[PDB]
Amino acid sequence: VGACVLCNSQTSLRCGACIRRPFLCCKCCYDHVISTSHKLVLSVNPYVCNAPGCDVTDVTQLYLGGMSYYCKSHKPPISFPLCANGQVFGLYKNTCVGSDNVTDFNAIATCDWTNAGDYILANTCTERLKLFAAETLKATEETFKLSYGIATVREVLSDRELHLSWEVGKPRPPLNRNYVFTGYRVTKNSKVQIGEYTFEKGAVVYRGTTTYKLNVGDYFVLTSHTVMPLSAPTLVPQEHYVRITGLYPTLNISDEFSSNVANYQKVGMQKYSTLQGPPGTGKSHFAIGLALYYPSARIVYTACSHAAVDALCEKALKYLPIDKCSRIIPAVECFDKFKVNSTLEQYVFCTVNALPETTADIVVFDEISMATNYDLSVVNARLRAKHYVYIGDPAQLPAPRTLLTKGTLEPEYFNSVCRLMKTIGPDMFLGTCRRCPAEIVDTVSALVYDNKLKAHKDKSAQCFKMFYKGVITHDVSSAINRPQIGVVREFLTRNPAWRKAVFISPYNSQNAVASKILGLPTQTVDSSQGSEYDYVIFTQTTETAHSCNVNRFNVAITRAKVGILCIMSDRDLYDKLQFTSLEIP
Ligand SMILES: CC(=O)Nc1ccc(F)c(C(=O)O)c1
Ligand SMILES: [Zn+2]
Ligand SMILES: [Zn+2]
Ligand SMILES: [Zn+2]
Repeated sequence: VGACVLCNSQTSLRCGACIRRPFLCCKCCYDHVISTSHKLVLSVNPYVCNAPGCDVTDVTQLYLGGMSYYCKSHKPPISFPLCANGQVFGLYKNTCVGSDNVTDFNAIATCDWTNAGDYILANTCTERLKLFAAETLKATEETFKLSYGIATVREVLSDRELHLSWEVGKPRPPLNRNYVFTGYRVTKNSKVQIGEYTFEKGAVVYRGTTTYKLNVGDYFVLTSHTVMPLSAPTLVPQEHYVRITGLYPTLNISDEFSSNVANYQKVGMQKYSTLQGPPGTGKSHFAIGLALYYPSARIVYTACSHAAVDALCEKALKYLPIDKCSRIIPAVECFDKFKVNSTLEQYVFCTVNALPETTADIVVFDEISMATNYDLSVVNARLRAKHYVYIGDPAQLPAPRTLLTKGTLEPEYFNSVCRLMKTIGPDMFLGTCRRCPAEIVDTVSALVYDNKLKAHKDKSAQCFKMFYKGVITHDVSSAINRPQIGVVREFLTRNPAWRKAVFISPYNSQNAVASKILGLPTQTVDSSQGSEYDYVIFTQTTETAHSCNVNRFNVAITRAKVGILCIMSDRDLYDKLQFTSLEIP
């Protein structure tokens, strides 16, 4: 028994064909089964023919006879159809409201999540269907991971370099960072974990979490997880106040946090607030300063990634008493300078998935662009807070959507928070970039920030762009542009100072070839998010949707403190770069 995900009406029915088995009311179950392929219905029991070796499961071909379910062919003379009167038969028949249209629910229930349109719907439907969609998508993502073949160590060539044998009649996952494996040793009658791993083309390179002397018949699978049901909204109902509520402003604050005093007061005067922090504008400084402005406030700092949490930890360690901080860790190497798993500590740093059920004066949820609606709901379920602050940048990268192949995901569809920030605007904006030369700031100010982002630094004059398509080769899941690397090679010979540069591209394969040819450290745009370097060399590699995506371009060029070389495939983004043009040697 439970609540219908369309009406809320009490019900004894779940759709057995839906992967999350959502409770549907007599009417909503009916409208769902007759307008889709979903015909298996579950109650206290499953609506299936309780006849011996009858296969009939379709509820519309089934009848209650006695206290058992039968099809047409096996039913007793005294029976009634389970599925008639615009209703499916279960408890609480007399309390059932229905809906005008069941169309959004059916689309969520039946879509394969390969098209942007599925995520648009998941983010504009009713709040109750946002949760259904978020569960459904996530269960679908975890199942897609099982669809991948096992990789088995066929030969150890060296340290860090292997030969894999792949399970026949199942696809191989992409060999990039967005696919994290887990090793396993063959035991008497079982298997035991041996740390997570990632692979890249060579033979394959592997950069595992822990170190080992792994040997033949050792195997690797992407760890999939049980997805729990969601209950809490993606956002609590908003409230505006006429005074700061449940918080006590400090009387003395350092001129280090004085720029955020108005913002800090705004946090205290509504239930939740959104802070758009562009690259290098002081998001973690904001987040910790909030503790100093409200010194008695119990604050839970959360984010999706251990790295995002640890960065809040590093910033805390420098401003907050260490004995008032705790890092929550469940039973990967993260931040180890705070007492571990002390929930009742004033300052709690903890990833979304490991959050305890607790209260707080303020919840700071950082790197919000990377959050899914699933994450947003979990936080609301675990943390009852007086104030929620959502910090991030809808102009930066979202969580990879492993299943999305067709269409682009616009930032207003990344999650409910980014939706608000893109529709009504952010509550608070960090308007001054301290990281980047003015050429980069000016470029992205106009590209994605509506000319509201201001440079601290002057022009560097070390910001260059070259228009060069070169030559694109494709391997199994990546792109390579050797001539764009050649242009970088010739540039470096005439500009040896740039040998301190980081190499960035939209493709792991481009990066692997650049690494060998240039010896620069490499990053994907996606892995560079949150990092900064003095000098950046960027090869666009292709002009795909992937490589021209404005959020990815934005992250790519805002990594640079001093200089950047952009080797561009795309005339559009080339013409938007406010950088000195260089001809081709
Ligand atoms: C058949 C197969 O995929 N194997 C396998 C082994 C260990 C695991 F832990 C997982 C897993 O986490 O899904 C999967
Ligand atoms: Zn269904
Ligand atoms: Zn209903
Ligand atoms: Zn039957």
